[PDB]
Amino acid sequence: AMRQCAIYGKGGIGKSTTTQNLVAALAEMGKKVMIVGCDPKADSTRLILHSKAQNTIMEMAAEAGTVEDLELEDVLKAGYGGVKCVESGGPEPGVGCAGRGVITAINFLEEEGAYEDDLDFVFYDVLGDVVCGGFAMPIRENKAQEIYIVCSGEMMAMYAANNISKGIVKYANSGSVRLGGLICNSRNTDREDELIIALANKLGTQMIHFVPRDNVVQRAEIRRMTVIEYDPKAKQADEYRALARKVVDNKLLVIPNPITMDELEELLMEF
Amino acid sequence: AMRQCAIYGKGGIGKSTTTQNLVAALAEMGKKVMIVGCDPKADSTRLILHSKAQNTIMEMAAEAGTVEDLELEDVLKAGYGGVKCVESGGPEPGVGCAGRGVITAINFLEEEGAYEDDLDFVFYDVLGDVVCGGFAMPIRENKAQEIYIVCSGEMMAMYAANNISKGIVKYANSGSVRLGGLICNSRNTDREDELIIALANKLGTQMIHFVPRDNVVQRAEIRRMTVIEYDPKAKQADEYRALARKVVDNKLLVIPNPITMDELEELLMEF
Ligand SMILES: Nc1ncnc2c1ncn2[C@@H]1O[C@H](COP(=O)(O)OP(=O)(O)O)[C@@H](O)[C@H]1O
Ligand SMILES: Nc1ncnc2c1ncn2[C@@H]1O[C@H](COP(=O)(O)OP(=O)(O)O)[C@@H](O)[C@H]1O
Ligand SMILES: [Mg+2]
Ligand SMILES: [Mg+2]
Repeated sequence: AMRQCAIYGKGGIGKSTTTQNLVAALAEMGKKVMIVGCDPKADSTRLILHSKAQNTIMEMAAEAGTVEDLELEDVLKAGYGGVKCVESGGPEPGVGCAGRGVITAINFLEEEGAYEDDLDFVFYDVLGDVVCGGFAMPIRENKAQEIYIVCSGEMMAMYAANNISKGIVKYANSGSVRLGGLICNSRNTDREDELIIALANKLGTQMIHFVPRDNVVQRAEIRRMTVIEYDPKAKQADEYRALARKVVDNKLLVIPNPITMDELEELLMEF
Repeated sequence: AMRQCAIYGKGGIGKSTTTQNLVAALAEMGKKVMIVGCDPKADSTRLILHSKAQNTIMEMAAEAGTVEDLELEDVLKAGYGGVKCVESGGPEPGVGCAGRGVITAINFLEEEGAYEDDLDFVFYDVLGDVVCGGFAMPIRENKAQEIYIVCSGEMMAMYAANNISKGIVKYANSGSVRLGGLICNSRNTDREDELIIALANKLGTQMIHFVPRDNVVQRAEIRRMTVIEYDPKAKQADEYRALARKVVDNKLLVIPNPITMDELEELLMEF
């Protein structure tokens, strides 16, 4: 068995920082994990690899001729805790569908046998400002079984969570893609945890963890590390360990019930 | 003559608040303006119309049969200062290209003669987290002659500015789409103005205005108004008037010079 999780959310909300720190905590626990970057920014694996970023499947396929000239062992790279890392890439801005590289990457990984029985988790880090093209592919094509949405008390972040939830509903008749929870990545506003708990309740899910805003994140990332590796004693390291434990133990996976714009505004009004 | 401007930027950065307040200041000055919403959130005209949002061209076309059954005078709605407003709409999440409604809307407006000689400005409010499909159409198809990018000291906002700039470069051999400037929408961090001035200089443009963070914006928008209408005496109203004056007077329109990720990180490091 292997659990396939996808982290969605609006741009800049904290998907890649949260995913890489969660995954480092899983590896610290002894789990075997692969991260698949599905955001054109292509920096979803840099903190595991200690790297600038990672060269993408689209880039490597072009340098090699075709994607068939690539071998899995030349594309997947291991970093902290043995976590295996790959980046999809995407076309340059203004040409082609920004999500086209996700389709190529996921099909390549499936065909080349990357989903070996010994992996415990796969995490996809997916752009969520639009739910279409290759960014909808993990949902449409049944790859992202458990979706976790990173969000905050920001209206745009909550709207994005509702939009992703609508995409999950639209494919509910095929496959098994479900909403696993919301992750609140704090803006250091109070009642913010209560706000995201309320939103999760209205959608029919739960807020799995509240991640505090902590400057140790920046100090770690300047050095191309997760907090888990940079300062294993940090309070924020323990926050990521708690998030990872709760993902492991989570049993609530639902077809969410998206809300109206009036419900979303009323939530912000109240809190 | 009529100037065609497009406001791009990452989600939640302030495009719609900045555009509607800028446009209200233009109308207060006596200009005739149309706003074309090109973001699926479809709330780009609500502060001019005093409305919840606006029903979209895609929605109205479906209720009416075809887009040809729609008349311009039934779709365009006037609000504060006579500003004319239209929303593109888009398909539901998980179906079709999130930008498909922009193509339908802009072609409809062109064919129906919405670009009447007496308009002074058209502003497109465009999602900028991906530059593809209908969101690239204003650049690819020469509709958005002057692009202004709303951004902030946030790394993701600056990355989005660089991505949009790359899209402008890619179509530089056809049409006349150019970068007009950056608009800094403050996160209330200091040296932030100097940071965005530096980024503009590296791209070859200018930072046209620094918009402060001011709670009067929220108090206005709770009442579905621009600050210009809600409190014409407010300091923030004068900030939007200054931005509008500088857009009117702006003569610098360039093919930008996108920067590397190393240059972008060095900028953040320094400031
Ligand atoms: N809990 C946190 N505390 C402090 N900084 C954070 C936190 N989460 C994210 N950040 C910072 O926010 C910025 C954006 O996060 P990132 O994970 O890259 O967003 P995304 O992948 O959603 O675009 C990064 O500079 C990151 O270091
Ligand atoms: N200068 C500002 N001061 C205070 N709040 C602002 C300012 N600019 C934007 N906001 C708030 O930020 C939120 C997002 O702005 P919006 O224009 O809707 O973003 P976008 O259209 O880019 O998604 C809105 O609640 C808006 O009221
Ligand atoms: Mg990311
Ligand atoms: Mg908007």
